[PDB]
Amino acid sequence: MSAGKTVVIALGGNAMLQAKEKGDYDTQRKNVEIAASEIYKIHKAGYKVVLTSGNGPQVGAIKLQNQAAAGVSPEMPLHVCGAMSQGFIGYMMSQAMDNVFCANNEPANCVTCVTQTLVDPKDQAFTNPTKPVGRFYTEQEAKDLMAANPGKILREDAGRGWRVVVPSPRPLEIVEYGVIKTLIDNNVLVICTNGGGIPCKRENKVISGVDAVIDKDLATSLLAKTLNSDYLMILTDVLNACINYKKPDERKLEEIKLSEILALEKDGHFAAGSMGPKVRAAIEFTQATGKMSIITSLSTAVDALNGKCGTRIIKD
Amino acid sequence: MSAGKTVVIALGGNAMLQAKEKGDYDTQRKNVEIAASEIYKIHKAGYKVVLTSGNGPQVGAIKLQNQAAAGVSPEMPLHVCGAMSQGFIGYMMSQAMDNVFCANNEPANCVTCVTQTLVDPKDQAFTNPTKPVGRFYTEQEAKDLMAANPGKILREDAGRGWRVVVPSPRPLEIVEYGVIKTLIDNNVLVICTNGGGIPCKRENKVISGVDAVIDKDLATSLLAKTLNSDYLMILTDVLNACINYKKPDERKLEEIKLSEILALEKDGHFAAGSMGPKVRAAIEFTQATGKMSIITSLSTAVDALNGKCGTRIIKD
Repeated sequence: MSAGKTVVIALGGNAMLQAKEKGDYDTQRKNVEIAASEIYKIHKAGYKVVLTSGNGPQVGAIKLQNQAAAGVSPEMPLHVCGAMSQGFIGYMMSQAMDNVFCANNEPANCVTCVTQTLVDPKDQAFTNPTKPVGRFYTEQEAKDLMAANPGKILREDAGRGWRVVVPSPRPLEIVEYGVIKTLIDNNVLVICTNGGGIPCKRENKVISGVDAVIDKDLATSLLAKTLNSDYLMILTDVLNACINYKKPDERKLEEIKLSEILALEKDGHFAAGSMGPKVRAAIEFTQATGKMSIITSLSTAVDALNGKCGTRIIKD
Repeated sequence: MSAGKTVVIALGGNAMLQAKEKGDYDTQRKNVEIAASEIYKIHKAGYKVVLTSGNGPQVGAIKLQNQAAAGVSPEMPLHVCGAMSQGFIGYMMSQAMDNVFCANNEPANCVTCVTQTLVDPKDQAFTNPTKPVGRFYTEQEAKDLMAANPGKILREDAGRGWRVVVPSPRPLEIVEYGVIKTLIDNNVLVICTNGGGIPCKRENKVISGVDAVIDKDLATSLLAKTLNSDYLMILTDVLNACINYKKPDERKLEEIKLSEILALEKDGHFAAGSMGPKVRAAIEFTQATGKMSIITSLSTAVDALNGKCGTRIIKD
């Protein structure tokens, strides 16, 4: 609706996969219906919505299929695989999103937009692959897989297993920003930058895909500020940022000033952890716009917009 | 730009795969860049443009890939491969379009929208698969392939080749129509309906995918009609629509009235070849809207708009 503030919301892996679930279509779709239903409440509450997501498991699978079927069908580059994954994931989200609309007697206007993200060709990440993608292997399967493929390489995800990593450079620009803004201006629920957008580079007037996978969160933060949006939510499965998890003095984070959190991020309280970039993302945005950023669970998304829970970082 | 008439254009395979081309990314990319530079002329000429395409080779490849890797990663249903092919084609296209734009120092605003298309689960298409996707096999390979894979069907196609074949029900409803309009109203070069849109059904107010590949020409006609576009433009490599070619009495359709070409279709003149559904779709547009439809080669697209060539179907 013409009156609403804009919120840029970044769905996580759990919007598609639950802890160690299998990625058949029907599984992922059901979890996407679950998230749509929570997202709809925010739109019903009158906010304008931009929806992003990650694609770790999904892009990983596409790449796996491209390699497995290589002798029988030409194998696509990683960046092409991402494009396909946005097609997959975007379709699920918009279809689920349309279905809840219709269940609530609202006519559907929501689209997924294919999204390219510009990055730096000389990013350190292009000489040192950080980002986990696909499903988990085991050391034997993993430490082997550099047997036929020395160029491929896996890494510790602590207990759950061994995962392919790849360049994860800094998002510099959302190529489609202008069109996304135009859509929200018109009260369209936009789905975009799924998996952080197709990593690309631009030199001498030409854009072309690079093999990589960008950070969802940093990308979303990037978008939210270029959009100068009102809120940024990252939605995890942790209803909450915690200092000192597993501790007598575990302090759960709520509505925090920019001061403490930005300091805690050099008590390095989030360094090693799934929540590192999630914090930086939030800080980066609040820091840049003075607007509130939120980190909370899918379950409590509206609740956190109404100030009832979630970590919400606040301007100083 | 605000005052342009709207032309809805359907790219073919030539946009991506030539004869006897192998479907690696680099090959498709360069082809798409060819189409793009042509398409840009039209935009530059002041038209508002909606670009669509087929996905036959591409969805076919994605399907082949899902079958072949079914033991290494969950196989997706055909409609999901559809979504995936949109991700891929939309990416090549809008990245290509963005590059013509920039080479010409005009800042980009082009997007690709994931598109769903409603169809009837009770269509004859389903009982009887007839739409060719993927690559051509020799007649032997098809024999063998079919033995080895009972469910699968191949048919001779284009005179030279056997191909996997799928349901191709009528398109009834471009789900994201409202948004597509909004974007062109705001002068966005819009790419959507790639491969004819993701085949879905709606029962009890729930949209879900069906396993099929819609005719892109029929789908583009529907969208052009819903949009109340000024022109429907179908692209090919076939110069023109010719009745009896390499047959002394050859009659190559140019400008022509509805009722006239109407009754040739009644007389089975386009009974074979690719042109049957192209004319049918062109007829459907002009019958409903009275606006001109156009069947011509990529190379002569601007030429056609400028009333100087190609098969131009006209209302009586």
